[PDB]
Amino acid sequence: MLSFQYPDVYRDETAIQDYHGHKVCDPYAWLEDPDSEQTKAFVEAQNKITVPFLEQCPIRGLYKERMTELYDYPKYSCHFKKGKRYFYFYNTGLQNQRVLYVQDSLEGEARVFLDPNILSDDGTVALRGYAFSEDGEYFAYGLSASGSDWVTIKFMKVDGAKELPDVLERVKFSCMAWTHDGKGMFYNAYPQQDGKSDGTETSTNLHQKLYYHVLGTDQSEDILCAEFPDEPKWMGGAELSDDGRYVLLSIREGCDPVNRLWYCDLQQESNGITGILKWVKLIDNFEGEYDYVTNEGTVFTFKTNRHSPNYRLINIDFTDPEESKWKVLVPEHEKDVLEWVACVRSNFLVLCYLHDVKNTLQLHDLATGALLKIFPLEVGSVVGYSGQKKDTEIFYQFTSFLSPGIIYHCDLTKEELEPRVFREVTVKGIDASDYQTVQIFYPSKDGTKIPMFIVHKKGIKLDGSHPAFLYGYGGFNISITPNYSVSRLIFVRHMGGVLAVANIRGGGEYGETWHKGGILANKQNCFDDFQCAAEYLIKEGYTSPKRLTINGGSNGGLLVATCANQRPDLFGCVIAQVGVMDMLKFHKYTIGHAWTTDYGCSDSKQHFEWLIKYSPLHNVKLPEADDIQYPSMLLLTADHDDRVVPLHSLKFIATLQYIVGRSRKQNNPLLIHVDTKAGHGAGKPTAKVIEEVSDMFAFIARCLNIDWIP
Repeated sequence: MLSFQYPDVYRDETAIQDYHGHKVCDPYAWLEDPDSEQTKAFVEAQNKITVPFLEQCPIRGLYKERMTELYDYPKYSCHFKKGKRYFYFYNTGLQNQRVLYVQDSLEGEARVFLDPNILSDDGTVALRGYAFSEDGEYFAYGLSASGSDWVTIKFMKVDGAKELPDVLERVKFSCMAWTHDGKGMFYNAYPQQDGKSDGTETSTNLHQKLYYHVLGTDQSEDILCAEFPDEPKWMGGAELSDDGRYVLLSIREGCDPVNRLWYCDLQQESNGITGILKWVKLIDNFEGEYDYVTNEGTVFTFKTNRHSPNYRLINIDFTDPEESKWKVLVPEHEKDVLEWVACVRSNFLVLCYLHDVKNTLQLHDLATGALLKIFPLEVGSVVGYSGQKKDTEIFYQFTSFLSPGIIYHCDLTKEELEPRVFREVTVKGIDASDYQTVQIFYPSKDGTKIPMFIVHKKGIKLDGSHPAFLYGYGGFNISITPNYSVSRLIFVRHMGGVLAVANIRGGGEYGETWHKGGILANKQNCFDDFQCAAEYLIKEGYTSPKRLTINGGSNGGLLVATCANQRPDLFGCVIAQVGVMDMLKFHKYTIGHAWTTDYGCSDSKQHFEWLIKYSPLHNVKLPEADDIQYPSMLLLTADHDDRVVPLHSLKFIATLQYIVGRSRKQNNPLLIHVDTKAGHGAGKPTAKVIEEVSDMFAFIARCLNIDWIP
């Protein structure tokens, strides 16, 4: 099978660093420089072997054609009202970017408001964040190029869709919040830095500040409103209260669901916004999360996890703010996680729960917290919502594994509430009734029961003969809930596969206790959980090791890479997308410092001892048994992934090819593809998405010798 040779890659045998008495050699440290001729030649030599391997077998073109056909369906966001007009996003099917539309009423003719597709030939300029003024008459929007996290904020007048001159640079991980006087907007920016700020650099991002931009001025005139010179990792995001009176400042340090909460009563400013605001430090620690829902005068409703790992709603009165005085408006549930809450039509709350990894949606009274109405849903996820305090209706979008989904609408001015289908699209080519979704709970090594969804053709025999695609993440309080993927459904229908999603620890599926079960000293639980999911699928006869593919992205790329090292015997194929692989150095680059809340940091001897045991870059080892080799492995990254700098995948593939690829017993390929004009994944154009999934499934098909089923 292997008709290519791995490139020669220089080993710097002098690169040796002491970590608390433990010496670590890093012979590919030079790949950390994205700008060197050496690194560019490495990337070119790797792509030169990967691309012909992926493109060689006809299955790729079959898969690409089917993906192009089946993914060509209309894609809508929820409608949302801003001032006098309605807006919604829409893609006719295959446009690189979805387009923002406007209409003057629900029954009115829609017109294009902002079309990002005309901003680049290849769809690589994308919207990243936006904010309407309170009256709906002005619009701020972020644009990102080539998939970078960096944003340029631009502005329009809504009436006539008129471009304005205002442009804000150095924006990253930013809030966007207009004062209700319409004068200007809060946002975040980073200080000037040496070298590039285009998404190809690795430079750490520190000293983010909060600024206020007055509409009609140059950015150089913007007011500095908050900064944390002694705390370089703090990030302060602003929002206005619904009544416009207060700026709420949520300060984060790292990725845990906690924040400080400070507020500024704008009426108490001496002469408007002219400098550092008179912040009142209501919650001045990082012990809990406080997510603003609404206020009524000085009584502020927050979603919190303070001594409530499944989350709850509390009211804090700014005039009596001691914790013993807080009122518990909606108490914590014993198992169900309160995922998010919105206030709509003055005195309603919309609460979205996660119950065994499925969403539910409820309407409650603001004054008492009492349940008023259940909005019924099929098994799946709520992935979109609209309805703010001054609005009198809600829209919400539902999706699941087998349906592209449904947008529902409810007029909350009616005495008897009746949610109704507003938009529904069906994909012809996939008959949902041919398939089933099951949820099972399997025991991990320590006995903990882990949820797993399995999607497969009805009536299959559990004889171990089916290819399987097992997905996980496991970190950052992220819950992996049902979602519609045509790409995975083509694997089911046209490659005879079984899909599985394991809700391993580290996620948010059972609240903060689930999250803490997969972090820090307990990160190995994630890997144990995922290996046990694979063992379940095999024992129960869905698949066999030689037919099993595992996949994950980002923290999920770490998951599958560590699993390949720890249990190479368990997997046929591993696809790691944009993965963090050097666990000793991840904190040095871009925003990597923020991830230490889940992983720890190698500057601590205690944390080093955890990290070294699972870091993918540091645990590449030939399997001891003669009959065991590494699975086929594909790493996917891109040259503007400034979220997870691509050096992670470059150093890891060099290591895999040297330690494992040189061994005579290794016949499964170990490959990387580095894309151009792309980043971590947000904003990726349709054309690139299609190529990426065609690559993934071609790699699976070729490595496992799976026939296409027309």
